[PDB]
Amino acid sequence: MELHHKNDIELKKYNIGVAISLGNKWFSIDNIEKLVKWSLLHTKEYVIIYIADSIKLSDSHAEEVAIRYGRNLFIKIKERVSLSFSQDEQAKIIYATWSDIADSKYKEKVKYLYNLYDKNINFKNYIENFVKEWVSKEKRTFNNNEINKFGRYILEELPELMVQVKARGVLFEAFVYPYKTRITEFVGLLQKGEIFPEIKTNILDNHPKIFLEVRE
Repeated sequence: MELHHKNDIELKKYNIGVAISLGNKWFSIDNIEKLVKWSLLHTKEYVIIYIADSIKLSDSHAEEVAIRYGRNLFIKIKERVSLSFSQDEQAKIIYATWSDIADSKYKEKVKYLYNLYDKNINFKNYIENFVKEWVSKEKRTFNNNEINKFGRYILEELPELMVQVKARGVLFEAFVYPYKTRITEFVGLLQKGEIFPEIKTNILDNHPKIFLEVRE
């Protein structure tokens, strides 16, 4: 389990976030645990564990995920960690729920995306196509009202992937993830302003989240 400048991680200049995709088959407890091992070694100081995407007891879909499943996932993770790591390692690990991340400043960026999603048909159309591709991987089908529902849900997590955000007071500049996805490619074009440049102009600050590709 090693990372795919190069010298910045081996200079341990960044705090590392472990972005978990709930329900993704790769994110077993063992792989999560190995991602936490790697991050504790290479981090500046803290390791942040959080729920990244999710591909009605709340008006927020990420908040809904957090309370239906993210809680019990975090509990299993804490159990495993308390057996696999020493006391001094565990004090470096922060469990960040959706609420910890989606403070007032964060929600402003989401609402900007929501606004763009309704007023700008090309953004809506492009976001909608994202969902339609993910559906086609499945043996399930979805209607256009569902496809459009799930596109809004991406916008809710889109700022955390692009911008450096605090959680429980802690800015984490980098996050580990085992593979490139259509999402990480899109975020890279956004950050560079190569696609939908009004997004960069509005909700980015040239403090881009560093994506570290770490897998076995």
